Amino acid sequence: HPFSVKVGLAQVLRGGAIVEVSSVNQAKLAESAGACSVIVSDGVRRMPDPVLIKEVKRAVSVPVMARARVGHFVEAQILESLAVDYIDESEIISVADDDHFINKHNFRSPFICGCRDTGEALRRIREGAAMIRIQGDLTATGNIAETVKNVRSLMGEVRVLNNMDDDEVFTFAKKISAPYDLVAQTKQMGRVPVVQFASGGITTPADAALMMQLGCDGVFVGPDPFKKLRSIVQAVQHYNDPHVLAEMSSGLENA
Amino acid sequence: SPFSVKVGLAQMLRGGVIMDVVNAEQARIAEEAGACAVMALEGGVARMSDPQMIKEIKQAVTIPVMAKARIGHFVEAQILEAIGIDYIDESEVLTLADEDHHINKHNFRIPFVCGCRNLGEALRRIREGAAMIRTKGEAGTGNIIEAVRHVRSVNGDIRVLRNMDDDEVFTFAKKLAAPYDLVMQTKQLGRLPVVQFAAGGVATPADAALMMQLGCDGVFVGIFKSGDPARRARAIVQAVTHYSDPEMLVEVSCGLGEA
Amino acid sequence: SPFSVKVGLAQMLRGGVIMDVVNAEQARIAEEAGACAVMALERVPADIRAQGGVARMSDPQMIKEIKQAVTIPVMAKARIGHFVEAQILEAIGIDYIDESEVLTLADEDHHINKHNFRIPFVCGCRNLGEALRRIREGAAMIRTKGEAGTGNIIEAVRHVRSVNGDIRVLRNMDDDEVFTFAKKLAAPYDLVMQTKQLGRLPVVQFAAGGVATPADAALMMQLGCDGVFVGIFKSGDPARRARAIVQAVTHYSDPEMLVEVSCGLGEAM
Amino acid sequence: SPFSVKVGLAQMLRGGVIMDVVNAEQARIAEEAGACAVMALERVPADIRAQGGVARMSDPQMIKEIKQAVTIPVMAKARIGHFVEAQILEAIGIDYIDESEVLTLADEDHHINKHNFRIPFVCGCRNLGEALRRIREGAAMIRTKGEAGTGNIIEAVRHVRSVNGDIRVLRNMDDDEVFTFAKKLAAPYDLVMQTKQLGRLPVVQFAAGGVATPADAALMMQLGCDGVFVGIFKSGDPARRARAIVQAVTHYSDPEMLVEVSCGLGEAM
Amino acid sequence: PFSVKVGLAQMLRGGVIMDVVNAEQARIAEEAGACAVMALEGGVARMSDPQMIKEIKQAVTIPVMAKARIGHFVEAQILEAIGIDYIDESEVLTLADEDHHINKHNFRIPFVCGCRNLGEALRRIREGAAMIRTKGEAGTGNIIEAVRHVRSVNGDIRVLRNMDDDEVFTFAKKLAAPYDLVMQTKQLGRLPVVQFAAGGVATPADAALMMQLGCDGVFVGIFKSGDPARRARAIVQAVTHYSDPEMLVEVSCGLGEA
Repeated sequence: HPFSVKVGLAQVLRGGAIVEVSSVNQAKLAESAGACSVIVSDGVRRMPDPVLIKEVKRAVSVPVMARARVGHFVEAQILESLAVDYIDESEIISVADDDHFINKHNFRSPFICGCRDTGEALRRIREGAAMIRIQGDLTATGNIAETVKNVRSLMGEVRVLNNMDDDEVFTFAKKISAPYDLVAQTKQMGRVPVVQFASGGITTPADAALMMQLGCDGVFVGPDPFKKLRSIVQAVQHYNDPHVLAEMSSGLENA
Repeated sequence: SPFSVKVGLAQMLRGGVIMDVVNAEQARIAEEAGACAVMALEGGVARMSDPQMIKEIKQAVTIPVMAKARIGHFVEAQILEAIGIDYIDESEVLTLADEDHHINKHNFRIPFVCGCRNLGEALRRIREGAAMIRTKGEAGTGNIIEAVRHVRSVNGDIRVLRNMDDDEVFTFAKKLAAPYDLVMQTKQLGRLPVVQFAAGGVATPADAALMMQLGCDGVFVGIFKSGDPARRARAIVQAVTHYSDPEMLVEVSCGLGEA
Repeated sequence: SPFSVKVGLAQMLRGGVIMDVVNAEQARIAEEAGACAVMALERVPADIRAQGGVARMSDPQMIKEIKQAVTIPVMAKARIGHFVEAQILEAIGIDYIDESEVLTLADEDHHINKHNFRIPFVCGCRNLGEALRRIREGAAMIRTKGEAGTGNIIEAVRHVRSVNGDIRVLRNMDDDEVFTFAKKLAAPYDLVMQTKQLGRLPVVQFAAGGVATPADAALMMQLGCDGVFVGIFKSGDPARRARAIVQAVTHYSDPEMLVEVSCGLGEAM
Repeated sequence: SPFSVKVGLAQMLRGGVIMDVVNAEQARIAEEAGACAVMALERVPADIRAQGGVARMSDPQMIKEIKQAVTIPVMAKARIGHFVEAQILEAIGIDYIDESEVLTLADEDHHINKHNFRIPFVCGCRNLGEALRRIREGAAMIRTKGEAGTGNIIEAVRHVRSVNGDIRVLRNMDDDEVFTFAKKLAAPYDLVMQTKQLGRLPVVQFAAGGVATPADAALMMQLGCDGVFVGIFKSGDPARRARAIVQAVTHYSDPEMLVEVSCGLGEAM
Repeated sequence: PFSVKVGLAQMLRGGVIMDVVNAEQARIAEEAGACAVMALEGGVARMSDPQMIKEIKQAVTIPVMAKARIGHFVEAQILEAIGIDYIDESEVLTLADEDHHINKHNFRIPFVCGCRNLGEALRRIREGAAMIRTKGEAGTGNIIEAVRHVRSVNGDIRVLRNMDDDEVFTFAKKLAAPYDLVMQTKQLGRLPVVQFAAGGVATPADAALMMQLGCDGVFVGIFKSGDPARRARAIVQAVTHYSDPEMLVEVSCGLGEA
């Protein structure tokens, strides 16, 4: 399926960190530190200027993502035209449609969408999201609390579903306002049918490793960047190695 | 597919009238008046009827025999299926056995009828396996006002769905809290994916014809509560067959007696 | 238009008293007393209230009988929204159909589409917006209803004054403010302006509800109605009473006559 | 431990139907129909509800008689918290004591300390926390109760699904989250983990409340219970009915058999 | 005469109407390909000084619009006597009559009216509005509310299109709209007048989104940007090629700060 293909594309990002960058300079640093991809961003917050996105794409060889406003299917048409690798329909910038998200099945470019619980995730996937970011705080709070909450909520509901009496799954789907067939699939896989990255408030190597130990596939990250970024990449790569995590965190500078 | 077949079985009831019966006598009077199928049943807790009386009814008439099971009472269903009933009515007019879950109807070979009050609820019942939808108003009042409300509700939303922008159907599915697949499938067909009858309050020929004129594939009647049941039954049956023929509707409603 | 014609057909009722009847005898006593038309139903509103159950269209049989006993127009009630009860009445060959809110509402959200019929409709209302909405749906005749089966005329007076009150307000209203008035009324702008220009309801308007005595009927006429409904047989002597009410409507502006026809009428309801 | 032994003693009841009885005859009809045990009390729950008054432990006399009429285990109800009613039952030599919430609560804040007894206890529950608390107090057997003396099985279904639902949630739960789960349940952490590992209640679990027909009893078994209580004699023919329910529990996964034993059972309650 | 004003408006379909507060801009707007300009100039906001309106009506060759406070029929009389092409009874100006809009039928010139839903649109039209603009937020650069209102109107229109005729009476009541115009709208399958979008349209992508939603054009309040001329042309091109993503990329490419 074309969806299976998109879901297959995002799967190459597993085990990685995605870094938000605002220039060719930041993009280059992020690549050097081993970021699996960069997500381009430039009051109302909108899709970034295509010129900036082009410069970033040329400056690096890792996949390039860019944001579109929720429900702004034209911005998404534009991003797909200039040939980005992924589009993030991102609640971090200003929502353009309060009631409807982008009909992501109409695009060839794979989409990431945010979520705070299992029902949300599945709704985004039914709309055609190939990847999900389980999101905490929207601002740069450097606080991972809400992210942990929403990762545990998603992971926890999946575990409840896994073992659930089959007869009760219909009502369960209703309660979380999710498409039944996707709930059924998630039950079978004992996992959400797409790549799932933690995002929001990730500030330290310990934060990033925590997300991985909670079961995520990777993380998004928003006075020494090169070092900090390398530390987080290493953290995600060796999230089960406390000795490595220790080295990574040593004198990283002010977070 | 097994489900598609069950759906097909229920289509042989279109344009028909289903009548409640409590004895073999009534069942014959019902078949004699031209009922498409009969529904076997007998305050106080209301449960599935005794298989004894069900067997007697299935042995008196040659038309399809249906029977009620309490909502969520999957074992009652199993028992009805094992005695060779043609249809099972997981009906809310019986005493609810399970408050949060309905019977998983797919796990059965016999087709199910479920009730509903709106589109979302109809689609949820269908996703659970229901092969035939009963849009129910008020039970045991003889007042069709609620049935009209629900029929208009379901058919109203179906028409809204037909012409809706495809990018808005996802949100619509959420608002209905219904399975997206079935919502789109309903959008395509431009109608309910299964047979749809009306039930509740139908007390006169005019009531029955009104349901058909609204869009219902048929009606349930709960008759012998009238003055001359045999007469009233035939009138309603004719009403359903000739629902767009006033001259006829006048002819069968004339001197019907106490309704 | 076919609607202009139906509206015309109702003009013949102006100055009339329509009476509810439950059988022939009564229909005959109603015409014998000078009723402009009879309204056939298997239960009077007072009995509907005191009894309960579900009140539906009456059995055609009892309608055909009545329609063969009298020579004046014959009406029949169809539950609100029940367009099939209507179809049946139309087919039976009645003069007017009353989509009546004294019967058991059949559709809570939609009235019968009355245009789809060649036979004229009477609809109940309680205020001007409600009347103009019924008319837009096809109603050719309007009856402002008070309370039904109580013998108390107070609510009928409230509604009559309500409708006629706004009509007078509408007539002298600044043209630029009528749009807003239509919104507030929740009524079609076209009919509002047609009501403004005309200075009255663009259709026949009767009073109904609690009209028990001759004085009651005459009161409705002096308030500006075109006639009254009476739901007479729940009194001491129907004939004398029915005649008195008829006379009251014909002589509504004549107190001496009103005294005459009210004297020793018997026990009212 | 002496608690391990009591728990074992109850294992013999798995696959059984316990029946309420008010005299010998009944106890005999209960065993004659194949009941795994009888529960002696001077009033059935349906009569308790319909009558009122204060329902207490039954008179020993009527308990001794029953215990001498049958060979299957004999149970008796002790008011919640009434540890002296218990002592008396223990002394009388009954098999099990049901600290029953169908009798009149004697202590609103504290259940009987059941460990202080050598005789096994059955306690009622409505959810998982309530069951684990009863068990920690000593209860060797648990019955998830719906509503009593109504013949309606809906609340029993709610509770069964409630307890079994959380048990399944508990089994697959992240180990680090079980502490919080125990708090929310208000249940001892030890028993929660013992329930997690085991994948079920660490004691025998019966259904009770509104079980009227064979289909009802079989339903409880298919939901995952170990047996049912029946509070049979309030029906048409107790014997036939009691036998049918017993058979239903033994053949709960066999619709053909279920149809057989349900046919012409008479009038249910 | 009403059906004539409606026709005069259908000319503007596929166009971009731009706000302007002086001649220079009016030219910078026409030079970018606007299908018409809208003349204007905390604190009460009223009709613009005629002088400045004449300075703009004689500086360009495309239609010239002007705002008149809601209900201020004399501000409109003045705009008409000035000889401009369209009057916009606009809610961005300081409301003048909270209870009544201008009786627009009493004017020769075509009227634009704002709306947020289908009932509101139909009422303005019955008052004699020849053109309707569905307004979101004014002066925020955020199009979220415009999207809401556009989907609201187009949504109910689609609902109305396929609705059972018997149920339309009640639908008109709920909308608080004239039945005649409702049935009309049901027959046409769209607004019986030209329908533009306005409010928070800042970028080319925004403008194209409105067209894809099903609008006949857009208003822009472009000048709040770092390079007007470039931005204006891009938005104009966006509306004209609102289906060409490859084109939309070019016109959005390096357009400066929005």
